[PDB]
Amino acid sequence: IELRTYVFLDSLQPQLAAYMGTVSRGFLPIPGDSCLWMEVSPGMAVHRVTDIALKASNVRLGQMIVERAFGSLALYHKDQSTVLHSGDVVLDAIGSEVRKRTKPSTSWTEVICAITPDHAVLINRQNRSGSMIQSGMSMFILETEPAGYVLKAANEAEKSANITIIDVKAVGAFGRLTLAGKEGDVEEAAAAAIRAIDQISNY
Amino acid sequence: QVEQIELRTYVFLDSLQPQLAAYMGTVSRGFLPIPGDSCLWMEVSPGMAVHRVTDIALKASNVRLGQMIVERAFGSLALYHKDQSTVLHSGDVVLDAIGSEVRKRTKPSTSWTEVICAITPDHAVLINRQNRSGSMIQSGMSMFILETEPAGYVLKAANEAEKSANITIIDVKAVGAFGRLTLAGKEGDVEEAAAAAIRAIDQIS
Amino acid sequence: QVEQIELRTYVFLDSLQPQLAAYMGTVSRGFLPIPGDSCLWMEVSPGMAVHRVTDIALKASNVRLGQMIVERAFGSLALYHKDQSTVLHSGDVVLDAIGSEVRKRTKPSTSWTEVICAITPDHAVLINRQNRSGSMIQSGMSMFILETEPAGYVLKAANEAEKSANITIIDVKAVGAFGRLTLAGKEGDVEEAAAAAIRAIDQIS
Amino acid sequence: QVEQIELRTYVFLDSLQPQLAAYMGTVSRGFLPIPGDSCLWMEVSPGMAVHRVTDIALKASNVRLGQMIVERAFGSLALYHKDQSTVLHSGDVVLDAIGSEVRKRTKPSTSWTEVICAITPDHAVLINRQNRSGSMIQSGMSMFILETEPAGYVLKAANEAEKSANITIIDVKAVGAFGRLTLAGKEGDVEEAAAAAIRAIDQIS
Amino acid sequence: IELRTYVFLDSLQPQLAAYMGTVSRGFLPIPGDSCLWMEVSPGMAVHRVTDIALKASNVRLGQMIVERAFGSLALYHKDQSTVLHSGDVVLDAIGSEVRKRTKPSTSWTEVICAITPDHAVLINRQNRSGSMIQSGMSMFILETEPAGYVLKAANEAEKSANITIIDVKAVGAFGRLTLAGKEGDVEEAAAAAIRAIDQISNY
Amino acid sequence: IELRTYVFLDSLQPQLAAYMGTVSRGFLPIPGDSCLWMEVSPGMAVHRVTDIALKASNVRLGQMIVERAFGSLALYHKDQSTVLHSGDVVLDAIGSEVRKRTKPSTSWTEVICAITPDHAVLINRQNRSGSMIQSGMSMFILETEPAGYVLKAANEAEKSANITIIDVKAVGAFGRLTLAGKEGDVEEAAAAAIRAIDQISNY
Repeated sequence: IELRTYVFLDSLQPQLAAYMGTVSRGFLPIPGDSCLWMEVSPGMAVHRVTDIALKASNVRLGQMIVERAFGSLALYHKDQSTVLHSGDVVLDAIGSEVRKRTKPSTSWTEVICAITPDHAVLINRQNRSGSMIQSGMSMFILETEPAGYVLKAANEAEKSANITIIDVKAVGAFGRLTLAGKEGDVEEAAAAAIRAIDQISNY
Repeated sequence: QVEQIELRTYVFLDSLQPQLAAYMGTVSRGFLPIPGDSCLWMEVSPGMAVHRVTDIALKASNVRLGQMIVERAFGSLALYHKDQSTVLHSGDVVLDAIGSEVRKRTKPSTSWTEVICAITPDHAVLINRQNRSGSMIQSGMSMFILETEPAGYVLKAANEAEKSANITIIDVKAVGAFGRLTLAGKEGDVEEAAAAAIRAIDQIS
Repeated sequence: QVEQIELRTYVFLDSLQPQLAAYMGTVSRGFLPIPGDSCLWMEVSPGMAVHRVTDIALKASNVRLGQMIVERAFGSLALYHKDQSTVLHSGDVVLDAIGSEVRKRTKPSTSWTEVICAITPDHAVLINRQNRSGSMIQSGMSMFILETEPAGYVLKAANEAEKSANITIIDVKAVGAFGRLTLAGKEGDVEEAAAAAIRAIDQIS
Repeated sequence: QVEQIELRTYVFLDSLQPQLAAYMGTVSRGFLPIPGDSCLWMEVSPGMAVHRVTDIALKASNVRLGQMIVERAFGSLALYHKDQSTVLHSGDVVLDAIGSEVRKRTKPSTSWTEVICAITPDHAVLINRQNRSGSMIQSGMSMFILETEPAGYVLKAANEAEKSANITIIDVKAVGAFGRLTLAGKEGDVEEAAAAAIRAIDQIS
Repeated sequence: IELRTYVFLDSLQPQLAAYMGTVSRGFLPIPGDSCLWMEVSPGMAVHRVTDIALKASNVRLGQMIVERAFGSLALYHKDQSTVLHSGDVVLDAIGSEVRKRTKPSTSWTEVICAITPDHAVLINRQNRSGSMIQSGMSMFILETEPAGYVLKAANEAEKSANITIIDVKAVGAFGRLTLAGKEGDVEEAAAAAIRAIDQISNY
Repeated sequence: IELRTYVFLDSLQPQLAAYMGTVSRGFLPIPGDSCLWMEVSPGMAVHRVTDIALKASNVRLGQMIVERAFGSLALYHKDQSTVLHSGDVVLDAIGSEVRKRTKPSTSWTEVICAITPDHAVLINRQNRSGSMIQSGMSMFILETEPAGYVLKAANEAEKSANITIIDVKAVGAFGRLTLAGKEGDVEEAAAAAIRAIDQISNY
């Protein structure tokens, strides 16, 4: 069982936790809670991995995707120590470490300004779990592989600017991140999302 | 016949605010509105008697059918257009046909209104997983709620409240037994949006 | 007990027409009907008292449970079978058990009926995005609508109207507070299907 | 104001049984319960007046908001916690705020109750395709049903019935006009779970 | 940004516009309106492409699919000129033309007659946005790559016969088209759908 | 048209038929009925295959998946003869036989015991059409290719033990099977599911 992804979030920002509070089909997150995202292979082995992590401590399970190529899942708990413990118990159980993860890589990233009404409606109707985007409101879009690392980009984005979380897809082969706001805030938050990706790209 | 067609709601909006415009475009089944467009909501009973009210409003104007839906018992629609005179003209014709006027409407009966300060984390994430088509709500954030009946009247309070303060539209359900309007933001910011919503319903009685 | 079991609807169809057969198979949760099959719709209250009515109809016949569902307040079912005598036999047994007969049913109260000629383009596409399980409607096309109560009675008008003219079944919702029946086609073709639907409900009073 | 807030349901469960615990976690929109956790269901009207009842229960205790939802007309919630005293403490505070007590609740009016032995194959598979969030039902299997009002009271009968016998929870819908509770198992096993459910509702009158 | 698909429809036939009026998660079509379908790569670049097209003229946005392999979208407007202008502004913005599109190709096509009741129900229940098919009613099925060109086949089909639009999948790597009616109308409409595909296959 | 999968079930066990009674978007199964699952290629050819099978006898159609890689479908009828006849009429129509099917192969299989509450909720909420799993309840998970053969494993599992059917995914490139119960019943049913797979692996 190899480690394809591994991303720890010190503290879920307000809008970040609120978003994953919507999508999560299990235990719900809260602002301040630590989070642990992990993809592995085979994907069916994520059931065994879910058992171990929950057996290790008081961590809770929020998400659990199970494909054949790989399986993802997220853990929540206010205390960073509790979540990090279960995380290191899973790796020490599958002969793996944090750096054995697959290095992230950006494939697309841009800032479209003054979005039109029509564009905003399709952004708001097609599988959106974030907030509403308005016309005249810029937007930052990002794609990454492995997909999990998009969460790291979203947490630093809000932590470093006043923008609006519109959507955060972290499940699958690739990921997606949509933000919005005045061009100033969106460009300062966009450069912060990519900077967060460059940190993992240097391990 | 055309006399048994009750007129639950009849609200007009001179100009759709940004948030309420993008929200309507998200939850509507008709043609999406463009921010600043005039609107004309209308609810009636029997539920599917809105088919004649729609046919008349469209035949008699250049307005687009922004919304049409037949609730369990009732049925509502919404007409959009940039020209105010165009929207209102549609309403004039439909009123002449069914034999009615503006003041023959079911006046807004506010069934609930309050403001909860510092919404707990649990309370917040719960509202987010509530078939939410608007924006998210956050913990520590103050919230304002306004239930009414008919449901189509909270559309007016949602608009004039947004004009008054830069709040966050969580959900504006104007179709159903009751119309529920939920906002959010900072305590002071929400107390201003709330007052604006009170007069919206109170200036119709 | 078995006496408090109201009998909202009790309609029988000698033979399911093509369009109404494929439509029922699309929206039903039971075994799909084959065109030409006999049907027996039954609505009751309390909502989930239909469990005993179903158990009896199946135990006492070779009929298949084509539909069973418990609406918010009410609950309906549908029995299918090629043999007419088989379907009717099920109904005979269930009536003996609950202590009732054919004429102890809630007679159809038509709450709305009309025909709109040349449906505008906006009005048409709107009806298409209305949780539509039937066929599409087109602009310029004429439409006929028939709301009633109980809802299970528009199933009879939908069938006999289809027999009368080659129209287009948009939606036949027989479950709910009200039963809504929507057709379409050419003006003259729809005026014939409409008349047939009027007598379907009027020959039950 | 706080006086117009009707108290439809007010049930407490000392300990959530296995099946009813995993089921609640499946259909709830809040924080999932852990088997053995105390619960406190509460329904009110107007529908979205549950926002103040929730805010108070959470502010005044360490309980998690297991559920919150605004039905068409009503609105319910559920508080979970391992400590019984913690859950009950939340209820004490909310009662003091709205000006009410335990015995000012809308007593359970059982609208339907029965037991169907040897459920036919058609009847079974039909219940399975009924927006089912619980376990499956099988043919030949005996079933027990219990509809009531308010709907939030079948949560008590579902728990004490599960304690009495090792049955199968099909569906426990506590939100809506009516509360429907469906079980299953062997004839004798179900007749014991049924009796336990009768006293659950009858010891509240 | 390469052009994978490009298909302009002179005038949406009655049943065609009615179908895309249902599926579209944005602005709705109308009989007579012109339509412009376009797939490109990367798929995330379709957001930038949506911005440009809507900025070019009074065209409206009806659909917008966004994958990683490629991104699709549809534009509507009564006037053919308005839609064609925005279309040529997008290509001149991404260094591309109409003929640089990927040539269509059929992988499957047949006419099954006298469909059975059971078959019709699964056709009507499994993700159908068209009209109902009846038993005793023939059926034409078609598959194409790129997927977008299936719209060109559907528009000519109804324009050349009296059949029934049952479904039209144009999003993804491949497309699908289901028709129905008396064998005569379905075979005359089927040969017209394939003929429309052969026109693009000769560019 | 090649045969990718072929699996005949003598008699749908109680919980098996009850499960496929939920998922099937067509005619519904019943305990005792025989079932016939078949995947082929191209997937669009499954429409032609559906027509033939239903034309051959009184068999009914319950499922019909139609991809491009391959198309699946299931047939139901109390009498084993009726279902087997239509099955052999389809193969004799596409120049194929039972043994020309693709041999099954296991990629994953384990028994996790004493599942935790959090794990059970995500198992119960994420696309489950079976029954509820409880905490303290073991679980058997299996994956197979071709996907169709998972049904053969589920039928023998219940037929050979007292467990709980939680989910049975048989559509797609691969399949999945989730069971639960006391470790004793789950391990005796797990060894029976794999044994059923080994029978087809020896043809």
